[PDB]
Amino acid sequence: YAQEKQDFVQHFSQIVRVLTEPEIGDAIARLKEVLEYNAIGGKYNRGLTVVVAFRELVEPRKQDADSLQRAWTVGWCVELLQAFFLVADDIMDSSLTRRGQICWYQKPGVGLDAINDANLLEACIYRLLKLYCREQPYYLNLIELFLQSSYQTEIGQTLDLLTAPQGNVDLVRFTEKRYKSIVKYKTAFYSFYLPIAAAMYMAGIDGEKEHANAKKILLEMGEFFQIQDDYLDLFGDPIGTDIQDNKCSWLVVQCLQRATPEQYQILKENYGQKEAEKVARVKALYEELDLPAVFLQYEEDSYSHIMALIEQYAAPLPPAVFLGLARKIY
Amino acid sequence: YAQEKQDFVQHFSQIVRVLTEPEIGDAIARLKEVLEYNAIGGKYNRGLTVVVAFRELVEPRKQDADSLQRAWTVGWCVELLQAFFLVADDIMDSSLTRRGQICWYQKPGVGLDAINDANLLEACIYRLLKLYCREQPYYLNLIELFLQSSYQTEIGQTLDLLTAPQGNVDLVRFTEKRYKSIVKYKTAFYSFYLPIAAAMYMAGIDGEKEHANAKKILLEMGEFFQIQDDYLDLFGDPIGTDIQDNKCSWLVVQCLQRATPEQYQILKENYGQKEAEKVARVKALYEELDLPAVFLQYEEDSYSHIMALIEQYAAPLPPAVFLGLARKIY
Ligand SMILES: CC(C)=CCC/C(C)=C/CC/C(C)=C/COP(=O)(O)OP(=O)(O)O
Ligand SMILES: CC(C)=CCC/C(C)=C/CC/C(C)=C/COP(=O)(O)OP(=O)(O)O
Repeated sequence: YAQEKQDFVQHFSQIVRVLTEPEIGDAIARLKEVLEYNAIGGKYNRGLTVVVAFRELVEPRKQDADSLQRAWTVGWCVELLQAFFLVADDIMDSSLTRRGQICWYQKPGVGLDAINDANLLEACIYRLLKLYCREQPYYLNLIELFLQSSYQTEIGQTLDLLTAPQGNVDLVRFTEKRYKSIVKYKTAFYSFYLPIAAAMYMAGIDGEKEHANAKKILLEMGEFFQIQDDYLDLFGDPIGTDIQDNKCSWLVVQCLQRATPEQYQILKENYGQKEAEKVARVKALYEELDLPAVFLQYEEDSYSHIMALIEQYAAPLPPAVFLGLARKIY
Repeated sequence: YAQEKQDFVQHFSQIVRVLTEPEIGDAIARLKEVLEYNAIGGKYNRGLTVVVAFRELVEPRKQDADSLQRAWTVGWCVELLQAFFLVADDIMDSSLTRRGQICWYQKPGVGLDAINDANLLEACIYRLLKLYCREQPYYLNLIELFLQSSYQTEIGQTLDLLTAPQGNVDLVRFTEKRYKSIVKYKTAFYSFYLPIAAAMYMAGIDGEKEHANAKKILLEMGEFFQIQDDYLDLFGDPIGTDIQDNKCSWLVVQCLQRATPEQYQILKENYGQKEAEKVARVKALYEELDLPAVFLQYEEDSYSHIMALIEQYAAPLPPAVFLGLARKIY
């Protein structure tokens, strides 16, 4: 999809144009700057998912120019939701950089003003829905989908913040039931359920049971995507900081299920600190418990399980919708 | 309305209950805390407006228990929107206190986490709309009304932030066309248009022309409410800090229209600073230009104008809807 990703991206100037059309001129200027700095520069996978899935779902003799345009406007709505989250998350986490660039809030002259910038980005989603989809039968379903996605993601954030407060290592918090809960709400619902559900709605597939079937496949994919993401944070080939941030990682979760009382202390003494040698130490405790090996077995079991879910729950959607995602994430 | 305000407030425990009903339990706990600390302790005028206006608008033989409950749930949605804004605004402004209590973000252990708390408060609006109004014909109109209110308010904030950046006195920015624009977007739309429009929708009054008529009265009221609020910041009987915050106040606007080149300097040298004697100095420049006298004339002219607007635009709504607001604000 390098092709499909250049076409989706090229549609961005038109989204910006339509959103940034007297004395509020200067505010609309600042909105343009917020959009440009923060909705561009990622890999665009969530929004492209909308477009690809829409094409695979719709009767080919219903894809006219205006349909296709709605599909990429909705893909862009997914990207705007992402941008809202990241901008706000980066403030909350005190991050320095995003997508290799200075975080928006770290720019001179922006600072905490970025909280309202982030709100504007969210508000843009509903402005585009109304401009392009208000007369469509699925309008209200998409508004409700984006609202619900936002809520789930926010709840997930809350849970994450309570579980892993920076500067307070408390490993009793990092249970597997907690980890899974974080991932489902903070990440899997918006990343995986949102984009395909949207495409579904747009294709006229509005039934509760179908949505639920697809959700079942898609939240399981999101679980694997994040677990993988956690693994690679520490063992991928590029550097990552989950351990120097007291994160509720799949790794520390696994480590904690397999530690003796002695190891549990090595972790209690070394998790969630800045010094390289003590982060060095946890990575070495991880390799001692054969965590990469546990990951590899997990990834195999996970992949068979997803194929089973696709076999039981894809119908009557084309399996290819779910297979394409599996192929990208695995 | 001390009576009506005790009944509206008593409905709060039920709103909290319905919103805070396994492993996300701890997040839902934190949501409860956010709701309790931040949606209570104000004067509740925006949400009560919903309820009062709904009663004055609806056929009396349509106010059954479930109607009334929707009306106060929507009044509470207005209060939640307010709470979202204030929480986020207080972070942005670096404020210490709100409604005489420590600002939420200033509590130990909260800090910037409050950005996600504020998002949750906003998200609560749409959860209550869906729980109580999803089967009503006005459901989508209310979702769109709250979304649009949010956008207008955010745009207003952006404009305010650009116009009055803390630590940068630039009086060339404080024009009357700019002041009016700030007030319309940041304050008047959500405070005055939102609550009556909502009540209108709920009463079955969905027509564009009627909404526009009412908007005309209501945005003019909001202009007077804020102008008054600016005046009283400095001359009310309690202390206020617009001048020590470089605010785009109605006062500095008026002062600037009436200053000679010499006075303009007194202002350029003394506006937007912390030292009591230099704030002392601006207040004295204001009293030299007879700004309280300009305010008094403004308040009289404004009041006649609002009565004229009510006479030309209230119909077919009961004038009493608009008169009640006028009586509270004047
Ligand atoms: C339906 C179909 C056949 C689609 C085509 C395949 C496709 C575009 C899959 C994308 C899947 C996705 C949302 C991955 C998130 O990864 P990311 O690495 O972008 O995550 P990050 O943003 O968190 O880095
Ligand atoms: C329709 C009708 C007949 C209603 C009854 C009258 C009524 C409740 C009017 C309230 C008007 C209002 C929203 C004032 C905001 O002032 P505030 O001082 O609460 O503003 P602040 O929150 O910014 O201090």
